[PDB]
Amino acid sequence: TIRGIPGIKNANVVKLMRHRVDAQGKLVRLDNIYAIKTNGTNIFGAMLDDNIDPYTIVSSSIGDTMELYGIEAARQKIISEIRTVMGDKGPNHRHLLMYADLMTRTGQVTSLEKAGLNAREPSNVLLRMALSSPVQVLTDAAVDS
Amino acid sequence: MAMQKLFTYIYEFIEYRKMVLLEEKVPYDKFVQMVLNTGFFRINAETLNHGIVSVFIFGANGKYVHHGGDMRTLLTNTLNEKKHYEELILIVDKPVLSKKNILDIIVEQRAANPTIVINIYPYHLFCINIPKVSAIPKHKLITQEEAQEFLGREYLQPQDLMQISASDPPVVWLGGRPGDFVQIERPSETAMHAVVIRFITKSKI
Amino acid sequence: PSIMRRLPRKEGRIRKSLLGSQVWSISRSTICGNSDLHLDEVG
Amino acid sequence: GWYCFSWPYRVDMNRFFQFYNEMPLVKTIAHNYVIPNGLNTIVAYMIYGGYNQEDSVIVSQSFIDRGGFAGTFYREEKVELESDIESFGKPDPLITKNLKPGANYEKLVDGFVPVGTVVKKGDI
Amino acid sequence: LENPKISTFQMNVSACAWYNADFDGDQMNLWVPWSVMSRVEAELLCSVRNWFISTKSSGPVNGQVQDSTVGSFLLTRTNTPMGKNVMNKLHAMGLFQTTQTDPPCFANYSPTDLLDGKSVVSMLLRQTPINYQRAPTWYSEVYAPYMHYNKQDISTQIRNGELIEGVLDKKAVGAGSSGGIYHLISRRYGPQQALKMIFATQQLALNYVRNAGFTVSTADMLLTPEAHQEVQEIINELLLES
Amino acid sequence: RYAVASYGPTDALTGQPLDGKRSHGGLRLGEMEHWVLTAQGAMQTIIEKSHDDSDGCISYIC
Amino acid sequence: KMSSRSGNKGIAALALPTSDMPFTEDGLQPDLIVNPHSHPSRMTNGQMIETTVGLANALQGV
Amino acid sequence: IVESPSICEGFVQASSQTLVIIPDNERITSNVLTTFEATRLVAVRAQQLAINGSTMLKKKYSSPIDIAKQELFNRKIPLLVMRCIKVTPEGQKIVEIWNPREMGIPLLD
Amino acid sequence: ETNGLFQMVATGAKGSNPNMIHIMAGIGQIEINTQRIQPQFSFGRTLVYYPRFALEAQAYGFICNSYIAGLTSPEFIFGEMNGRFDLINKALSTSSTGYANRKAIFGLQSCIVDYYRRVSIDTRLVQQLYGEDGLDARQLETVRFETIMLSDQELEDKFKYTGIQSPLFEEEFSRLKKDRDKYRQIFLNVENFNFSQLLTDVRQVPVNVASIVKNILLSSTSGVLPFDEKSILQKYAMVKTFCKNLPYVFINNIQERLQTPIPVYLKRAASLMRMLIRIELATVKTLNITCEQMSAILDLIRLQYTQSLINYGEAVGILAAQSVSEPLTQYMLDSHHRS
Amino acid sequence: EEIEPEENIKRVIFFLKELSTMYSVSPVFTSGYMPLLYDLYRAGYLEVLWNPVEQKFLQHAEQREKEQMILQQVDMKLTEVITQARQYFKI
Repeated sequence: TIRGIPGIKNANVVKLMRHRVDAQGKLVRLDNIYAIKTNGTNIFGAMLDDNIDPYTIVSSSIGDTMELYGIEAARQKIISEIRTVMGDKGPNHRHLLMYADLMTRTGQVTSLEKAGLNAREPSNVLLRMALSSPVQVLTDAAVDS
Repeated sequence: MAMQKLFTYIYEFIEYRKMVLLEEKVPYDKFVQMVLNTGFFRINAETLNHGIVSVFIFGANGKYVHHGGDMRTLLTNTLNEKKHYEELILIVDKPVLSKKNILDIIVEQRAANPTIVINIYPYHLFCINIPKVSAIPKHKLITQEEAQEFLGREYLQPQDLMQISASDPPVVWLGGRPGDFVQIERPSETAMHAVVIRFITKSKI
Repeated sequence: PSIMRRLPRKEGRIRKSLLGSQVWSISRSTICGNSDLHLDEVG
Repeated sequence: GWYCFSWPYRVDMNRFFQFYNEMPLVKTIAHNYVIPNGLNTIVAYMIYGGYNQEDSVIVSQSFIDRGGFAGTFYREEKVELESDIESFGKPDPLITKNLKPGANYEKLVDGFVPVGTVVKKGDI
Repeated sequence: LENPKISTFQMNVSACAWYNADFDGDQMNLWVPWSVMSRVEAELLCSVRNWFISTKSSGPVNGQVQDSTVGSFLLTRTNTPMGKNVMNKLHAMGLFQTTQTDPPCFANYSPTDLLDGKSVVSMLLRQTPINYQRAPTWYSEVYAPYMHYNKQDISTQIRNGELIEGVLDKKAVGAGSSGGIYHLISRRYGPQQALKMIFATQQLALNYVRNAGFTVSTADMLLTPEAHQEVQEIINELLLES
Repeated sequence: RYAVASYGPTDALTGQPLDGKRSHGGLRLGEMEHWVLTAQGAMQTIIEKSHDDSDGCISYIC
Repeated sequence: KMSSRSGNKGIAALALPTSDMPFTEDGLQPDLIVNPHSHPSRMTNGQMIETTVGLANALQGV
Repeated sequence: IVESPSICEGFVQASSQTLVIIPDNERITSNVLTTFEATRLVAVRAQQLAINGSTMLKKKYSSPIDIAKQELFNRKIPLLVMRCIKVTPEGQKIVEIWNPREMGIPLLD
Repeated sequence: ETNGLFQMVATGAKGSNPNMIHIMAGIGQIEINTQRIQPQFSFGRTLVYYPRFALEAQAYGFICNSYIAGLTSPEFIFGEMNGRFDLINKALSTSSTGYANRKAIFGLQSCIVDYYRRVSIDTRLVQQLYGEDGLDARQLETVRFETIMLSDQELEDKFKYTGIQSPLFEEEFSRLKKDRDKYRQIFLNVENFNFSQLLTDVRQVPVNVASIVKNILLSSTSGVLPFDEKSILQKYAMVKTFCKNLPYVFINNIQERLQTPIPVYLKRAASLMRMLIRIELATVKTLNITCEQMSAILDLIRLQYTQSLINYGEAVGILAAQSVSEPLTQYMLDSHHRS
Repeated sequence: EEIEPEENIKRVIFFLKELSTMYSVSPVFTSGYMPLLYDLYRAGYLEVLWNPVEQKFLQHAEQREKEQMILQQVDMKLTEVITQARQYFKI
């Protein structure tokens, strides 16, 4: 590595808007705030940089946020990422919690595929049979009693 | 710049657990010199119940992480000392976590000492004051009696609640053990905040 | 032909006979516009 | 449209022969090689009662009665026999078994319904 | 439908939003419950009034689509190319002869008295008085420099059902318009009451067009020769910069 | 267009109606329609259609 | 289902007698009444130009 | 030595349960019928009226659905709503018994 | 005032501004996957009509003509290149969405709201409370919070009552002020761990408390009430008690009478409703309301609050999967507008 | 274990008691006042709580019951006439 941090290939400069409480308790929108939006994700790489606020690093990766912050921060990351895909003509917020709360109820980010269903609901064979491959599930259920 | 972050946030982690340091602090240059020469740096703290917690910080290119025998003899020599041990925190580089042999010595030492909590953690878990991270909600260990009252009111079992690993970074910083309950106060965009209770499970290593 | 071949795919036992169903007392036709009908009414 | 110039000689399934076709007032080069299919309907681009909303149209009933987009639609029935077992003929109630409920066997003439009669639902 | 020549499932165009349907050739199933248990639950649970408010986006699903959105604009428009947008008593009554609601009282009107579209709309919204004040879709600062907007058409205000000013369009009466007229009626009077007002306001919009007219032509799409020179002069600037 | 009956031709194996208008059978209430009816809570409707009108029977289990 | 040559298909919805259809001052009345809202989103300009050209062809007899 | 299976294990029939009714003052569920519960009550009453027809409704209607709705609205419906709270491993089945004659009906008419 | 095409677009009935521009002014640059027409015709030529390494913008999909003026052969080919993507993505918007929709439902369908308004899988909690508020998506109202954007000086100008010099109203403003701080602190933190999720003083709450006060004031024949010290003090006690017993909406009226302890997670559920009630039923906003009218407001608030609660046994897992997998059709439809 | 409601709810329950013989409403005595609230909401008239104008709604309910009875009797007479005529034509 020469002059950079691993994992990011492009780093742009963007203008973003934030709120801040003034000395008179007024909440004002600050528009002249510059940040860095990178291509590629490395939370720990930007964690070690002295020019970046480590407390307010916003990744787009659920696995990387899960690895370094935990399952509760990964829960908030799933909600944020689905909302970005959903656009603005999207569902109510309570439908995004249902995805994140289901996917993160075991302490690990499970998936919405056959492997994820086998972890959340190992003993529900009939539901597991219907999803992907009844023959494979039925054979395993018989031997496991 | 991992080692510099460790040198401050390991002491922040010790302070956050409400533990009193035993050995006086040293400068950062002396710290890295000891890590280079010996291969590891050792910090001692004592809990309110006088339990001793020893934290080992291992260099990336140290001999203790490449040769399993070195780690075996180090753990054996540390575990037979006249002190009131309760936990050994083994901070190593992240690739060391993927080495099967090192984990084999770790689990063998766990088996040989059923009353001592042996944990191995990567660098990135001690490079920030984890509770102060904005994205991380507020975790708080709750006593057994409060959890029993909550489960009795809700007609619930500990196996029915959501479960969180003991290696989870905020749980590690709290000091939660498997079988304990952690109450999490978290932000919400529907009720402006929410409170959940999770049942701590066994660590992933 | 085998017994276990009847299960897996969309035209299989589970997804065509159990999760889905052929029913009686049902009708299908092309839909049409009618501005004299209420929103909760169907011609 | 005129789906085939030899339609009366053919016994085809699900074929529609529209009687009237017109060359477009604004034709193209594609009509030098194929017969145009359609009519130059007078079209009004207007809101009229809300019955043409959501990609619907309002059609003059008089245009329908005069033959606009009107034609004949054909279906075929191809039935085969088993050699020396089955035969074509009108069954009789007192010998033949499990006749279809609510059927109409009286329209058969030597096993087939004569050409030109109207067959409705339930007729054999 | 007693007509033996009708073979289609006819429904109101404003009901297509539930099914994401249109009339380009779509086919829809229909089964009539016969069991008492299933017939009870159809009336109480599965009635379409229960999904006027979307369970997905928490907003209204139904409204005016493509003829009562532009029809309501013309009805509530302040000025007509033929003067003020008024109508006599005879044509004011003719707007209420299809809504299938109880007719209003026109006894306090001479045959030569003139009624504007705001008054006609008001007589229908008195049944479910609401409070609404937003800017209609008609007003847009993109069109503002090149248009002379009427100051009584860019501010739609309704208090206690009286349309004080402004026009009614996609923002107020359009389908899926959160905070719209029919969203407020549902919150205050019930989703079934909002569906009846969608149909009722649909008829005034359509009955207004019965003699006001609306059409699109080829000349509606044709730039003037002077404006065509301005369009390509703009494009030539883009190709000059390129 | 199609509308059949309260009864008619039946599949030999599953006991369900036949497929489509061509066989004079019933129409399909597929997988996605049981999802919607379950979401709406229409459970007595599912009994009427998927059991009473399709193949519902009585099973005896010791 | 009917369609124009610009791909704007449609379904016959209402059948009005010859005295209920709209008529011009010169007696011309439509055979089909299509919504003006079918155009702006699909931009089938060839259908509108065809009507403009075809309207003059009929009177000119060409 | 874990030996051959015996008769103590291998039972298929689950053991019977004892219905434990929560006392009225210790109930946690709402005192308002849900739309699901109200719909189920009306449907059950309508079907039973289609079977029996014996009702104490003072007014007269020509449909079981209307009679069931008015019975629910007039608080004269002979039904109860049992809300199963929990099935305990020792055998108890803790439930909640609610009377629809003293709960709020969510329906409209 | 007479253009049919413009009135269809300006009023939102049908169409948009790029539609008129394409019809009348010009199509412009054809842009597939946020880039121009790449050269697939023999190493640097986009089509046979343009030379290799062409520099003009027309060779890379820039359509200079409008629909009303007609396109040339190269412009029609580039238009067909973008037009074919719409047909391809429309076909994918069915199959690809169906693959994701079925997998989402089979994972989520087991989630059912139990008698505690929790979301569980047959024993196992997925949510301590459905949506963390226990409400239905069909029973939500969009309501603004006044105190959020106000500075501390104008918070005291508008919500501090100076008519009666009692310590009770000092606590009323303090409770109003620290609810303002709590809302700011939480939702500024939410802004921190998101890309562009800004703070808003507008929430989706089950009861529009301001409308209820406005409705009753209109229907009441009483005008400007005279100053009464006890009535003002009584109303404040009624509002304070109502907010204290507000979490009992989630349990029943039996425990409210018995005043049994409320679980912590239910106290947090009614936090937004407690905050809005104290804003809209502040002493400054209820000066012209009698003590008997105040009872009607409190009775009406908890009537609508209970009506918005989620039903027992509702398959909310299917509801969430249907609500999330449906916008994927439009997301897939716009596949050629993304990198 | 309720004992006694409040004067506002006392007059509201008096209104419901008088309306019971007039509309599909039966008054209960729950502590939480909630079934009463649903009954008033369903009746389409929640204005008793603050506005003492209950008499006009009582008259409204009496009227509506009157037209309901009139329409019911008219329908019964019409259907018996239809039945007798169909019997005549069948014979």
